[PDB]
Amino acid sequence: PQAKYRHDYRAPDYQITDIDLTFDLDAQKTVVTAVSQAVRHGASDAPLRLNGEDLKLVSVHINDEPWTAWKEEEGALVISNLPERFTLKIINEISPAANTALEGLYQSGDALCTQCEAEGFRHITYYLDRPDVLARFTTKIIADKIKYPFLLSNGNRVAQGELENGRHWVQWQDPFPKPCYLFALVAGDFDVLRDTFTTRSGREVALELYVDRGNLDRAPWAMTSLKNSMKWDEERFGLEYDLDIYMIVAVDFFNMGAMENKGLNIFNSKYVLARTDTATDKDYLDIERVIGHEYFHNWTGNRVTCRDWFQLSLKEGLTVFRDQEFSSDLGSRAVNRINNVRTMRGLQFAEDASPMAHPIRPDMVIEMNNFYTLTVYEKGAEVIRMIHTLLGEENFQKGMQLYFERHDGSAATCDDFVQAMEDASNVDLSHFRRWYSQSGTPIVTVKDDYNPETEQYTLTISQRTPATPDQAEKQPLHIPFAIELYDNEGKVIPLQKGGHPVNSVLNVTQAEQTFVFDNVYFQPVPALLCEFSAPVKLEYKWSDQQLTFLMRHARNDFSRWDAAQSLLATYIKLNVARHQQGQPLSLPVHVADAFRAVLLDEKIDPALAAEILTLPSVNEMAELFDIIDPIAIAEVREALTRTLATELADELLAIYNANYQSEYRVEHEDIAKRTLRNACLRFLAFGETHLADVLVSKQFHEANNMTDALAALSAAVAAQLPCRDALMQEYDDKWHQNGLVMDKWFILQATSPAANVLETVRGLLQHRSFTMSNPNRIRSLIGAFAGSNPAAFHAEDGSGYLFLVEMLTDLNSRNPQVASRLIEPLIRLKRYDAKRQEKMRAALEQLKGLENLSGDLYEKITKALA
Ligand code: NA
Ligand code: NA
Ligand code: NA
Ligand code: NA
Ligand code: NA
Ligand code: NA
Ligand code: NA
Ligand code: NA
Ligand code: NA
Ligand code: NA
Ligand code: NA
Ligand code: NA
Ligand code: NA
Ligand code: NA
Ligand code: NA
Ligand SMILES: [Zn+2]
Repeated sequence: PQAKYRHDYRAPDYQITDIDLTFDLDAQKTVVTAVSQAVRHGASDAPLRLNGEDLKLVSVHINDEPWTAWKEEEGALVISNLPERFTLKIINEISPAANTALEGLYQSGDALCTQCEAEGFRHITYYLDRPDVLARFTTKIIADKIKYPFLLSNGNRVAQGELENGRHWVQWQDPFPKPCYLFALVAGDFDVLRDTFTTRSGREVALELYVDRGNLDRAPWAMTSLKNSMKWDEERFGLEYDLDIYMIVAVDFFNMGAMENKGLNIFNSKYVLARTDTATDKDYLDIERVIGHEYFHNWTGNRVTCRDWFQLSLKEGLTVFRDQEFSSDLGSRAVNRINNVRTMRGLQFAEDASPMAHPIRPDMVIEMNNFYTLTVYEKGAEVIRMIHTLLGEENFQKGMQLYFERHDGSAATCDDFVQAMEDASNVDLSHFRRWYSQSGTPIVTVKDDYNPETEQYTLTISQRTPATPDQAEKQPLHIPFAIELYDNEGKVIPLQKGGHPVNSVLNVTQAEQTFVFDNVYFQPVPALLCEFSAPVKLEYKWSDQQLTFLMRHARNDFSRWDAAQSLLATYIKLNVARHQQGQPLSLPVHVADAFRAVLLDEKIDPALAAEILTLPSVNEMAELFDIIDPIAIAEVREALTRTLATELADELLAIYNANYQSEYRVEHEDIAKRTLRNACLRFLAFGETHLADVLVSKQFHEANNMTDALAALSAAVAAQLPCRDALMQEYDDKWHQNGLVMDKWFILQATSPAANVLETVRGLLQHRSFTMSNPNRIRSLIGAFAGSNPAAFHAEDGSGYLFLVEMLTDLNSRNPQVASRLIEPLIRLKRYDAKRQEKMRAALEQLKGLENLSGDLYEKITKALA
């Protein structure tokens, strides 16, 4: 399988302007008729090269003439000797029931549905399956009326009819030209939640949520969030919906989270279905996020699309930015920012230090489905946020306006977006563009000097990015470096120099530079990289007292949290080294006291307190180290939890009790209180056994919502409490018929600290609620084990790697996209000790030799074994 390269982009030899599709739908054999209106733009002698995968070609006509000048080749139909303008008619067959990869047209339970992004439409017919070919679609669907009473495609219904033998048909038209990755089709029997939204200018939009029969009780929150999304996009970005109907279909079998197909979004059920006894607060807020995200794509992705797939972050970074801004505006901005930073530093930084490292705009791709990444998405969004930091809101919105004015109705590039922002704002982004081309995480080193004779404070700031396996050359970036300086009372020191104010966003553009601030009348405590102003590692020699001071005084809630993270990092590192020497946890009394103070501070937002009291995950901990010791990390996380639980026992119980809420509401103040209460419960679970068991068991049994029930259950597992097995059985017996709810339980089993976790996980391959055919179940049991229990995955006997190999041997053939997600923990081998590397390498070599190795896995394995 051959790499493709961004620098090889060339405009297509042929365009398609209009396509009329007919589907004679059947699970075993679907017949597709595609009539495309084509226009030659290249040389007269160039053939039309269509993409196609696993299609049974029935016929090829050009202007209704059966065509002889064609040939099928690997992945392609190559059609020669064409006129400059013509009608192409292709008839082909496909088999949805055989489609275990869930790409193209496939079966989800009894429904038929599609996934076309990135390159799935070529599994449906022979086409120009590239996103700079935009065509007006019309779609006729013919099927059995009893099995498929709802026949859905993009746009509006233009025709309908009934046929002999129990078949019927519906034809759809979408006026907006689209790339084929935005085509969708759905056929099935659903319950439908129907509502309306009226846009600011008065356009009435029919809203329709399709869910499996019996799931209407779980639909209203996703509908609410849809309307919230539409209102917010009007208020914040001035964007309205552009069609007459907005359809969302929730399907149980889905690889990609959710999908923005124009007017017909298809969602994994996990990001639609919620009710208070099935879904947690985090599920609610994830529904909200993802509903918003797909909606936001209507403009940032659909009305302006991608010229080629190397521009994926043009839509994904921008739309993740939008979903964050939506969440943050409606909910707690500090909690959203904190959690997005946790993702960046724990999960994305790890990718940027891996063999799969790439810039947000990749240069080389073998399988484009491998590049729906933390980098393209989350780092993409940090890059858009840097633009927002550099420009400010008003100028950033001016750039959005210019981007749409220039590019509405077209496929554009990352560079086009940057140019719009630059031209609308007058801010120079020439240097800033390097963020699109350079991979790896920059390291920003800061040293300071206070000169009491001159009352000047000097920051000396250096940057470097280490080489990555994909790029040997690195250069300095344009790093927006936000600061704030605090005097000894906790008040902000005005930034100025030579009599003029200095912006608090420093432009760190060189390998090394100094910034001098005048009229600094007290030695400052600095808050550095405020609100994570650039996606960088920060190296500053903090004293503990500077950090506890920020925890008390910093103006932005994020900075209080970040200071606590910096304070904890020192002691996480200390204690991992101690663990490797067989020594127990050591923690200064003054560090425990800082967290006691957070517990007892009445003035702190409980949302913020909860996050300060949520320890970094094992993934976030790993990124503090060059060589990861996953057992030490897991054991130190536990020991730290236990030490704090002992030292803060009375305070934790008092705050736990103070935040009791008898009514359950999905409201942000209530969510905040519950997150704080359940943060205290995590530590309390690690108190004296008798107290902890009673407290946890009682919360599980008295809970009136799944947030509280799951928090108790998770604490029974994490602390190995006496009540654990009984509560886990109770949950299984109550919820085994509900896969989304059982996913939470598979995750707890997979992440259990119990010594026999792998045996349990293997046994759960036969569980009544588990199936290898469902990506959510795979993710929740197998994925959670490999990715979220690195201590067990990395068991010294190598048993974790052997288990993953067996699962991957199945999934390579069944569903390569899911396989490729799951291999990620194995490709991190160079971060581990030599003996682990040797076992991981042996595992990778075994997979390398699989018969019919997927391109998806090939790309990752070859990078890892290099
Ligand atoms: Na047409
Ligand atoms: Na072919
Ligand atoms: Na076109
Ligand atoms: Na899109
Ligand atoms: Na807010
Ligand atoms: Na491919
Ligand atoms: Na593929
Ligand atoms: Na410029
Ligand atoms: Na200093
Ligand atoms: Na200092
Ligand atoms: Na430091
Ligand atoms: Na990590
Ligand atoms: Na301990
Ligand atoms: Na099963
Ligand atoms: Na991991
Ligand atoms: Zn997206």
